[PDB]
Amino acid sequence: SSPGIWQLDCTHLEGKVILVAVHVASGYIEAEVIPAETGQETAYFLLKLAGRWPVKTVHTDNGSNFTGATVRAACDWAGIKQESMNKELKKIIGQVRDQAEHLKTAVQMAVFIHNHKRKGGGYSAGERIVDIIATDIQ
Amino acid sequence: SPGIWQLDCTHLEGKVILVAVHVASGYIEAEVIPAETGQETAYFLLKLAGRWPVKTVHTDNGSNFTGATVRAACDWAGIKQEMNKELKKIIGQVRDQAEHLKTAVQMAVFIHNHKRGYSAGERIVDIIATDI
Amino acid sequence: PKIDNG
Amino acid sequence: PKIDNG
Ligand SMILES: [Cl-]
Ligand SMILES: [Cl-]
Repeated sequence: SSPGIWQLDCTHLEGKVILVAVHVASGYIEAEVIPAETGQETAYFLLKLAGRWPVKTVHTDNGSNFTGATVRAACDWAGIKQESMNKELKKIIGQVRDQAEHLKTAVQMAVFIHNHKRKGGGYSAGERIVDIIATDIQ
Repeated sequence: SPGIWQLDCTHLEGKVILVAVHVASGYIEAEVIPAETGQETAYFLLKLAGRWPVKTVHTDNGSNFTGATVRAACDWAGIKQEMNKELKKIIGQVRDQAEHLKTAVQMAVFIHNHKRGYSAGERIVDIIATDI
Repeated sequence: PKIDNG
Repeated sequence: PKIDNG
């Protein structure tokens, strides 16, 4: 079921690693700066995601941080199947970067802006994700 | 009221956990943070505000709220300033499964939000989708 | 000076 | 031996 499908990618800025989870059906994003592109940090990020939204499947790039035990254990535990927006996000980060000392803050401002922007009766990604999930429950 | 959250701190193993509760549903977001400072508090609120439509946050109005940083983040995000025992129980039930407290906290949030005739996670999206 | 700080 | 590590 497509309300439950997410795509996870990494992106890199200032020598730091940003994980970006996109809810495929809405375009809603969750992203954060993480210390290193490791299985442990990747598993943590997914555990957090899975507690907030009803995550069924997460499509990943299948690289090094996914070959070990830790992401597999977290996805097993949480019941997750492992079966342009990077550029968009970076564009927004660049507009706000001088407003924050730390990149991590700029990233969360950029998530805010991405999720809440109304491009029109046209909804934001934040509104789209809730409407899609609410529809699937009732 | 769909936009109202409550933010409280709780302490375990010498670490600080911030807990945001969506008052109308009981849905929670929580994380271990390095220190109960304005800067870490503001970061947490900025993250929350990007994920949900946050209009009002009720806080304990303590030391981490007197400075410039939380005020600057809430201004920016358009937030007006105006469960711990449950979470800690769940944390204790899963703690031996994780080396690090932070992981146990996120397993506990998962359990809290998904336990079920709706779960808190279902209740929050229904409330917000009704308001839109 | 910036959002997350002075 | 745990979820996030050993
Ligand atoms: Cl990745
Ligand atoms: Cl607090």
